[PDB]
Amino acid sequence: RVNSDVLTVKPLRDSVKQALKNYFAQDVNDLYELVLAEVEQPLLDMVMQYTRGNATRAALMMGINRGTLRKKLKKYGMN
Amino acid sequence: VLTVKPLRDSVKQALKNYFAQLVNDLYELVLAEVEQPLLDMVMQYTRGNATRAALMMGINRGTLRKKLKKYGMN
Repeated sequence: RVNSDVLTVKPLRDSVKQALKNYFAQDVNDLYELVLAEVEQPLLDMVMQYTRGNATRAALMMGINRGTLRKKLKKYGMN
Repeated sequence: VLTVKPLRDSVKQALKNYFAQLVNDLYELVLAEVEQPLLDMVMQYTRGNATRAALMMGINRGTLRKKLKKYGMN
């Protein structure tokens, strides 16, 4: 049913659901971007700490190329 | 807007726990754990109406149905 259960905070998906439930409880036209930004930022931050700042190693671990990683970091002013 | 307090703090903690347990698919791995529940919640909110769900998410209907298919939710 679900891809993996290695991300736990108690799956991370449950935290996403609760956040959305509380979000809906309080019109929208950018919910995907809203969520994507909220998840990419901490992901990039944690991956860069794990690879001690090595951008190539972070891209490899993420499964994306260096240019894509640079673009994302840039987007969040993490460059 | 997304809190549990902000959602990003839960993402960060989950990644800390995961790394301590240790890869070349971390992005898709995380995206799958976040997209599936988002798709579940929005489809639930709109009672399974793809047009309304896509409009709320800011993506076209074609992209929504592709994601749903990707995760075998269709």
